[PDB]
Amino acid sequence: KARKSKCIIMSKSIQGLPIKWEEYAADEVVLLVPTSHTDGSMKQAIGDAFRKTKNEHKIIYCDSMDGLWSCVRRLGKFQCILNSRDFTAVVPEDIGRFVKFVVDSDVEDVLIDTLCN
Amino acid sequence: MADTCMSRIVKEYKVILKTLASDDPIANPYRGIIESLNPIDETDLSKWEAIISGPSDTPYENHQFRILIEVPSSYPMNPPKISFMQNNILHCNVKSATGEICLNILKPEEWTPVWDLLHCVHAVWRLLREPVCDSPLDVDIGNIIRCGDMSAYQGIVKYFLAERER
Repeated sequence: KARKSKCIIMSKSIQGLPIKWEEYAADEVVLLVPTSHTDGSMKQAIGDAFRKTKNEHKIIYCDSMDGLWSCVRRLGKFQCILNSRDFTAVVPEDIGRFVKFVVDSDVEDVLIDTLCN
Repeated sequence: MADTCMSRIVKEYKVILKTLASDDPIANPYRGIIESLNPIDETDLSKWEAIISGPSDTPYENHQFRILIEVPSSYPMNPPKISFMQNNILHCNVKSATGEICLNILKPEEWTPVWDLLHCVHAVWRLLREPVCDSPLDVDIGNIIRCGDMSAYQGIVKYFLAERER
């Protein structure tokens, strides 16, 4: 039944996961792309899958980490998923006041599991 | 007053209807800016509502906002109290959850009894073009623009507005 609202920080490793994004594009998800730490623009297929159901507004490009963590704060989604290994503290000490459930994982099973519920 | 407030506001009511009834941009400088401005219930000219459109070239483009206007019984000696609806916009100078607005021309020091509702609603619109994120009601939206992250600023606002139509 009920998937939880999600804030997903789309660094390289997360963009690389084998996820059928058409399936979650409709849900209450937000994709925060750190242009600072991505070598350019986000993968085509991903943008194409949100675009196909007009959920393109759920992809947000962030020119800075501070700016990105300000977005996480303001949106307040239940989960926050990231892999802090694409950035090396990474997660501001603050984040647990605005967010219920942080997953910071390196492991493919864990990231896929929480995104797909 | 409750006398001179009421006559002032009835003058304004006429000017407003005459102004907004036109699609000619000399009589109506507010075309596509202020869509409508009227008192919520005509027996009570102390409460008004307005609809504005987001200024062009901002992330408020192509969306409307409803604004509430309370005229105190001491108008036009004191400014109206103006706010957005709760959870209806995200702006440095708006406390989103209450709709409270920080607008300078509404402050004791700066207010002139010469300014009217039209000038107050226009100034609110002007605020969506020109934020003052240095003393912010919304400190997270303030922190974005104070870090120049324009991609995050336009994305979050568009995210918010699109998701509000849903």
